[PDB]
Amino acid sequence: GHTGKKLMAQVFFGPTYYQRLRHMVDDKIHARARGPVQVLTRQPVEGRSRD
Amino acid sequence: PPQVRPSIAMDETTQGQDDLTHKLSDILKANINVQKLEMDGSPQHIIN
Amino acid sequence: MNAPDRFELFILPDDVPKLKITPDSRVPNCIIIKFEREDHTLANLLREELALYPDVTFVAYKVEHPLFANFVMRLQTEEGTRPKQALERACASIINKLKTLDHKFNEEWNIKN
RNA sequence: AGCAAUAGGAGCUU
Repeated sequence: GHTGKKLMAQVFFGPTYYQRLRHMVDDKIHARARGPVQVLTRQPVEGRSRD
Repeated sequence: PPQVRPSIAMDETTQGQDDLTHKLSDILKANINVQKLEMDGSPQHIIN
Repeated sequence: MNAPDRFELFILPDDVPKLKITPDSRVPNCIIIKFEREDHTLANLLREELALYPDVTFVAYKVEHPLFANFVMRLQTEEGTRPKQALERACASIINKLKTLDHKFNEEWNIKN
């Protein structure tokens, strides 16, 4: 695509049935600088949803 | 201290004590029941 | 949520120049050009045009990262010639070739009717 | 300027 030159090797090419799995990066990316702590231990809470 | 056994909030107005707190309350009940036997009749099968 | 905008490929900011020239001091009479907001389309055209001149000794380009829309080009020339003048010469030559190509395509299309 | 706990279940990567 960059140069239009033929590729020296031939490429296995055709349609294939692919699936969209439920694991998205935007449902997993999490960062925490400072946030809520636990009442008992005063340590960072557990959970992406809980920060 | 209550730090070791803090209470918590379930739905915005309700609180249950930690296990250690209820255990200490049960111990206090037991203690007072002990102090209700050496003050009156106690036919030796309630003291034990 | 981290995806940049699809129009930053082509819209030039006001604080970002289109073109920036720095010299390569290691070899004589060589310059490094960074083209912002361009891609292989201009780069390959210019590279293969410049590579066929007698006075051009080195010419190359790369796109260091596909997620960023720029390329950098190294161009060296002989003692008398300046790489900048050769760059304008190549640009003008490709422009003239495209004009001739357009004229011939239009005449051919009219004849095909 | 303050967003509960405990459990069970289903999953992710080794």
